[PDB]
Amino acid sequence: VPSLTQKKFLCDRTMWRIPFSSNFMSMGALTDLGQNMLYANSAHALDMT
Amino acid sequence: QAAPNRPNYIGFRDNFIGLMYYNSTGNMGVLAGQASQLNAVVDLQDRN
Amino acid sequence: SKEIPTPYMWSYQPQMGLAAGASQDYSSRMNWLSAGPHMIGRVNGIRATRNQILLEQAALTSTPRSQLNPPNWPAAQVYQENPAPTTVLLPRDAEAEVQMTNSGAQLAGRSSFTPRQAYLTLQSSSSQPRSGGIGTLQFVEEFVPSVYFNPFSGAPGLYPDDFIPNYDAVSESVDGYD
Repeated sequence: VPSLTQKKFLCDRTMWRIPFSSNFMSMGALTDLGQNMLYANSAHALDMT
Repeated sequence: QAAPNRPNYIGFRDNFIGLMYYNSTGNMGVLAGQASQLNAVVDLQDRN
Repeated sequence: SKEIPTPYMWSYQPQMGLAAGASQDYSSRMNWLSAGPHMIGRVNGIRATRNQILLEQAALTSTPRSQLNPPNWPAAQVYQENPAPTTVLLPRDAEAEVQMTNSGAQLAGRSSFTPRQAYLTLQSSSSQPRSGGIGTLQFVEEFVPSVYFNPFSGAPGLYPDDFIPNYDAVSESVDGYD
């Protein structure tokens, strides 16, 4: 029978992570980006969809 | 025709995730010195 | 009223370069009600050191102005882009080409016909420098966290009135239609 594939992925028992580091990499507990003045010495609103 | 009931293993809950009413501003704990109106646990209502 | 006050952070609008709104430090603050007068005497003082740091880094980084969030930064205090004179090496001798093409039959599918070649160094920056609005790398330089060493203690007039987000400094009025 002519067939079309179907793909799905499971990541159960885990939580998606998007680290604040500029390179997305664990360079330390205190992220570099989350410590620059721009996000530290200036309030910022945030919107996510 | 009969069959067999399913199987529910009701049991206590892993790590006791519950018996202790953990983070909840309405029912908090205390670890303060006896002679001190203070506390040592504030437990805001967002922490798992 | 108070005195070691908790600095008023400045918000940004990635839109028009001028800043937007302002508010006391909404989040970053300790919770000392579980403390006694041995570290509630040190949190008070760590915050004072924070205030002094903010003052110094404000008077050392900012460019002294007369209105907290100016409605239109003048064209001399906004970081301008000064690129380098672009130099194009004009890749041919126009006279030489035109001459030979007219002469002989060269249809010409450095140069061999003539060893002449000249750059055309141009100007690269702009005609009229930018005027209104500063970039992010200037926001974190101009609007350092502002410390308000006393609350709204005065007549309506004297009151940092560039803090309320809904201010139209052009007309000294709160906008509407909301």
